[PDB]
Amino acid sequence: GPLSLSVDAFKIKWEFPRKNLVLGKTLGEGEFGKVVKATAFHLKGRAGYTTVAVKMLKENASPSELRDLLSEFNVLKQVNHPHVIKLYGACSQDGPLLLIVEYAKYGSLRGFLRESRLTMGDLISFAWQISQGMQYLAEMSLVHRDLAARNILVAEGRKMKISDFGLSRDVYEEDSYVKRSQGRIPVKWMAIESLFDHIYTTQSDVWSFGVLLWEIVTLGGNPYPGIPPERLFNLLKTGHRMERPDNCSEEMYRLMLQCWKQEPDKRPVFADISKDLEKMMVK
Amino acid sequence: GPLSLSVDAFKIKWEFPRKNLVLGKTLGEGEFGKVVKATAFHLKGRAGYTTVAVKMLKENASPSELRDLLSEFNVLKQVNHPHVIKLYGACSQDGPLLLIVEYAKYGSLRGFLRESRLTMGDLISFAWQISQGMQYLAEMSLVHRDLAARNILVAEGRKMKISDFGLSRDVYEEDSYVKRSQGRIPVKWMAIESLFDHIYTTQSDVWSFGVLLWEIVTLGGNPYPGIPPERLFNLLKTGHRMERPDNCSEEMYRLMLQCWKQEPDKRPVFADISKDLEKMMVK
Ligand SMILES: Cc1ccc(-c2nn(C(C)(C)C)c3ncnc(N)c23)cc1
Ligand SMILES: Cc1ccc(-c2nn(C(C)(C)C)c3ncnc(N)c23)cc1
Repeated sequence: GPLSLSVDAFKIKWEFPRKNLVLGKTLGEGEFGKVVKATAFHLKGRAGYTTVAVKMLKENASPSELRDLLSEFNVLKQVNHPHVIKLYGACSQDGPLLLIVEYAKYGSLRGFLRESRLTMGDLISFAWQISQGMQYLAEMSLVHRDLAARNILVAEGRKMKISDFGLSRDVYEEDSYVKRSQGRIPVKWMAIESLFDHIYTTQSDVWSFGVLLWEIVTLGGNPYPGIPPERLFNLLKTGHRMERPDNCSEEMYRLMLQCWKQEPDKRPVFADISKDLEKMMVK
Repeated sequence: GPLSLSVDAFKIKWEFPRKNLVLGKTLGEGEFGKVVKATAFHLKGRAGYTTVAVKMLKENASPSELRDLLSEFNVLKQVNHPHVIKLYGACSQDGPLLLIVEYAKYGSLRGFLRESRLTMGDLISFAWQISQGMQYLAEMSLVHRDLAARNILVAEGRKMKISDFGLSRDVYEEDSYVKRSQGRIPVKWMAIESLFDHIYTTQSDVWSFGVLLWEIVTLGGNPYPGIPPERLFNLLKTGHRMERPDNCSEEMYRLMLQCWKQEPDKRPVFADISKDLEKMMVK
C-alpha cells in the first residue's frame, strides 16, 4: 500500500553509522515519536562528539506513526533556515529508524515559558522569530499544520526552532491540503475551516499562530481553559474567541483576533505578522 | 464535517448525572484515552456507590481522538456479553465527555500476565474466554481491529473482558472494513493484508488473536522481539512468522500458525478456535 512502497523505496548524505551514535536519557514522548538526548561521533564534518537529539518510534508503533516519522524526515531534508530545527542524519540500515537533529538546550517553548515569570520584548522576539520561520516555510509551499508552543524548540541563545514536521504537507499544486479522515492536530489549535471542513492552508497556520501568540503571552497557558474540545465546534461558528489575557497589550490582542478571523483571506499573512511584531518591538 | 455532525447529533438511558460521579486516580493513558478509577452514586438501579472505570479525552485531544471516544461509546451501547467490558453510562451534558464502564480489578491482561510466573490450563481458559467474546462480536458483524493483551481487561474472578472499542467497525454490508489512510493499530498485531492492503475482516481479527495467543503463552512477551516494525512488511510477505516460544505445546503453536496463514480464508474462524482450545483444555 502507500506505506510498504515508501518503506521499500527507503530501504533502497543522510545516512549515519549506528555505531557512531550513543543514546541517552528520554527527553520526551508524544503523538508519533519518542525523543532521547544523544551524542554523535564525527557528525557531518564535526570532529569528536556532538550532542544531538534523536527521534525514534515508540513501542508498538502503528503504520500511521511510521508514516509520520518518514514524512518528518522527508520534510526536514528540504528545509534550512535559522528558525527551523536542523536535520543531521538518520540511522536506518541497522536497527529501528532514528532521526538525528540539532539539540535544543532549553527544550520546548511551552516548557521554557512555564518555567518562567522574561520581558514583553523577549516575548515579541520569540513570536517574531517563529513568524520568520513560518514565512520561510510558506514560501517553500509547506503547510505546517501543527504549530504550537509544544512544537517549537528553544536552542542556545534562546533561538526559536520550528519543529515536529510529521504532519507538514506540500501544497505546491493547490495551495491547500485536504484530509478526508479526522486530523491528529489538537482541536484547540485548528482553524475553524480545518476543524469543520478538513482544509489546511498557510492561512490555517496563521490561525494556529494566533493560538501560539496566546500561549506565548500567557507564558504557556492552556487555550480555551476549562472548555472541552467538543464544545469548540459551536463556540467557534457562533463567533466566540478567547478573551484578551492578562499582561497582553491591546495591539497584541488585536493581532490574535485578526489571526482568528472566520474568513481565511481576512487573516494576515506571515510577512504582515512579522511587520506587526517588529513594530511592537520598536515602539 | 462528519465529526461536527456527530457532536451536534450527540448534543441533541445512557446519560449519568455528573454530580453523582467522583473521579480518582489515573489507571492508565494511551492512544486515544485516559482512564481513571471512579465511583458512581446510584448507578442504574444499584443502591449506594459502585466502583467504576471512566474513560475521557487526554489533554489537547485531536478530532481523531474525539471521534474514537464517540465511536467506542456507540459500539459499547450495542454489545452485551460476559466477555466484553460492560458500559454503564456517560456524562456528556456537563463538562468533558466521560464514559463509565465496569471496573476490571486486575487491569489489563498484559499487566496481569507480566506480574505472573499460573498454569497452562489458566492460560488456555483466558484464550478461550476471549475467543468466545470474539465469536460473539463476529456474529454481531463487528470487526474489532485492535485485539491485543493490552486491550483485554481482567475482572474479578479473572474474567476476560474484551475492551477498547474505539477502532471497531461495522461490517454488516460487506464483511470488510477498508481504510484509505494509515491505521492506528500497532503494526506487529496487524494481518498481512491489513498491513499491505488496509483490509480488515473477522479473519484479520483472527491473525491478531494469534498474536494475542503468543502474548498469553509468553506471559506478556513483546511480539517479534528486537525486530523494528518497518521490517514487518518484508518479513511477513517473505513468509516468516514468530518461532515457537518456550513453554508452548506444539498444538498451541500450530494454532498460532494457522491464525497467521497468508490467505485469510485458510485461518480458523473464532468458533473453530474455541473448539480447539476447549480440546486442549480437556486433554
Ligand atoms: C525530528 C525531531 C527530533 C527531536 C525533536 C525534539 N523534541 N524535543 C522535545 C519534544 C523533547 C522537547 C526536543 N528537545 C530538544 N531538542 C530536540 N531536538 C527535540 C523534535 C523533532
Ligand atoms: C471505555 C473504557 C473504559 C475503561 C477501560 C479500561 N482501561 N483500563 C486500563 C487501560 C487502565 C487497563 C482499565 N482498567 C480497569 N478497568 C477498566 N474498565 C479499564 C477501557 C475502556
